[PDB]
Amino acid sequence: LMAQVFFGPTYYQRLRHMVDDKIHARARGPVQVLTRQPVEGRSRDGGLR
DNA sequence: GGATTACACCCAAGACACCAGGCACGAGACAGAAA
Repeated sequence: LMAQVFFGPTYYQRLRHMVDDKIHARARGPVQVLTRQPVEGRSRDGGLR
């Protein structure tokens, strides 16, 4: 490489936010009883606002 | 006095008519009583 590279060990930490705990998709599913709109929440297979 | 103060998303945790008191149906036990 034409440019030299800064290089060495550094202390890194893994945070709790992982993509597989955030990915969510919905085509159709449960709806609220009062308004008949998609429910809220990824855990409940909800929709996006 | 009244009304309103960004958007979206995640998760977890604790509460949601309880109750008590007066009225009914059925039953059964221990004591009455003739023999």
